[PDB]
Amino acid sequence: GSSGSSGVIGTWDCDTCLVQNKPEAIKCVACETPKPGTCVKRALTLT
Ligand SMILES: [Zn+2]
Repeated sequence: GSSGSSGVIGTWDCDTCLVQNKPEAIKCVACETPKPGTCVKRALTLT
């Protein structure tokens, strides 16, 4: 919400290789790095 919002888009931009990966892939394809954020935001109630 405020103080920095999380990309509300689908695909996520990697940090190591900085490659474009689908929101379905749990990990990257180039560097094969595990997506950050252990907890799933979904947990909370949608708008
Ligand atoms: Zn990567």
